[PDB]
Amino acid sequence: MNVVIVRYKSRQTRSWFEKILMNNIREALVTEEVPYKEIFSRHGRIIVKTNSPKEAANVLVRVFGIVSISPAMEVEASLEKINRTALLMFRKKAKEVGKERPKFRVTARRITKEFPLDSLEIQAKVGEYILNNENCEVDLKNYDIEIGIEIMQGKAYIYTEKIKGWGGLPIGTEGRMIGILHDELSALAIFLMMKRGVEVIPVYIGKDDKNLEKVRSLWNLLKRYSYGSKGFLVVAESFDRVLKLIRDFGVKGVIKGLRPVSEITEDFKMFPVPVYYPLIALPEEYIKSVKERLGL
Amino acid sequence: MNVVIVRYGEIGTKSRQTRSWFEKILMNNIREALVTEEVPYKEIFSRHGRIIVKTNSPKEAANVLVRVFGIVSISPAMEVEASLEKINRTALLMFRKKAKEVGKERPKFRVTARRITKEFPLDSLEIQAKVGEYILNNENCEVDLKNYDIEIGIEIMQGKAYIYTEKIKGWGGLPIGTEGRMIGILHDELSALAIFLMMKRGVEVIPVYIGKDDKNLEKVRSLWNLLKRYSYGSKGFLVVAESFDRVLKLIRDFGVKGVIKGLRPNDLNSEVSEITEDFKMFPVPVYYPLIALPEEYIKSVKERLGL
Repeated sequence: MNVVIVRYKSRQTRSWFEKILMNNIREALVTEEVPYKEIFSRHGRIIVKTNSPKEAANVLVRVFGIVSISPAMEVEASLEKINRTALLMFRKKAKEVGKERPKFRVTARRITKEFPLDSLEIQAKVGEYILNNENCEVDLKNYDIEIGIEIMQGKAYIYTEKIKGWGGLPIGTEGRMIGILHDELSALAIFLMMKRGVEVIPVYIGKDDKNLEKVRSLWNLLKRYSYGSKGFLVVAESFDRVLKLIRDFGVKGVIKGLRPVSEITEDFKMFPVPVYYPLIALPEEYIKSVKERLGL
Repeated sequence: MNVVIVRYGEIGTKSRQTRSWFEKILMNNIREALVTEEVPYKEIFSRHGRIIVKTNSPKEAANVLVRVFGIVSISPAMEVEASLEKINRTALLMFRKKAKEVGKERPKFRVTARRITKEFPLDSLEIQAKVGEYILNNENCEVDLKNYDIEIGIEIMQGKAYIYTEKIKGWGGLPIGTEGRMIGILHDELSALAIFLMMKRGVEVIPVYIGKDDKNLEKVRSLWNLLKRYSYGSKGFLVVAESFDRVLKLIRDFGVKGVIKGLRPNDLNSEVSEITEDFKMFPVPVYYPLIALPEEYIKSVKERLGL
């Protein structure tokens, strides 16, 4: 394989959404030591050219704004090369499935329409080619292998995996806020807001540093979902430092881990910007599903 | 005198901030202004809709504060215990000082009183009548509510009376910082005026020069030096960006919510391509004060600035 296909309402225009998302993808790969040659957005998708597609994919699953990810092989769009590459990918996957006669299907999509054959014809010819070289059978309902094919600007992208991303919005597309971090709950609140496209500056309040080591541990976990932001924990010894942080970095909101009025009234007055409580405002079922996927 | 009365807030005006934050931000800018100009002062506080600056250099403080946005009017004043006796004698003392400056045998005057808090026994009109009678009995003068050479102002708040004869008009607008932060592309007099107009609307502006260390930069630094005298509350440092990538970096790093340009209708084509292009090159909204704000208003600003 040589690339990773990245598939993705926002207050950002389409072009800025893509530029910010590509920025975050770039920062994630650099931070996690995954090599890549290029990153570009064309015809609604982002292509990351890299010789470490599997490693890249694993990382990109944590980048908000991404719906699905597909490690893949990019080849010249010719029936000959598409057939050979599709068979090569099928055999690698078949080896992993471990069945003598795996069920499969082919799914092709012409992003751009210059290729002379339509999706149906591509799927039929590729299926016939595979059927002539491996013991297997076509099954459109239940299959062990799915050969996906996307053709765009004279290139064919062939894959067998469609990894689900976290969805949400790209970090930085919905502004910048500070997140008051002190426990697992406040940490979850920060995660839920980053998924909403908010760049968060985590802050630990207080001179007393007994709970600081524990907090740094929490941030180290959250950091893996913060690509695009500086991701530096700010320790504020007193409140004047928090207000200064808000002013100096153009913060537009404050996130707290309050869970389900008095504190809310007091919060409203002590902060010069709106305070958000994700654990209270968002649907319980949604939060539940997020916790479940995070294994909490 | 021993204080400066700072008045703010005006009907029909909208501030995204609550009154409390509006006042804290304004006091912050007032402190920055006085400290920058090295004007001594003892205290600065906000009470009952007014900001009081306790200082033995009231005239000097007042002249600096004229350049602080969000201020409607400024009055150097004498603070005294709120007793009719003290109010009368201080009012006469200040009236005489002003009358000497006016230089007329029989100046026209009026008294304007306000009970900010309501503990004083006499209402505003009673105070005006009594103080006016005191002055009329001790000086050759005449009451005239429409045209007057002298106005004796009296504000009573929490047992203290603030007496003044001067009421300096501020620039109005909103305190710098109450309406967010934006970068202002500075390159000429027009863009400088554009920035001035936005700061007046309470926007903290980071001036940015897109270019190299040339002669136009020297010209820009001098433009910024003039604008700086109206930017108390912001960092107020000119940023030189060698390329557009540095501008985007600045926007991201400082959490800028908008970009200000000095574009005029006279610089656009029927397709306003520069506007549509601007919309695409910047990740945040771009504002054009010289196009969006009324013509007569802009002229008034230029007139007051002597441009």
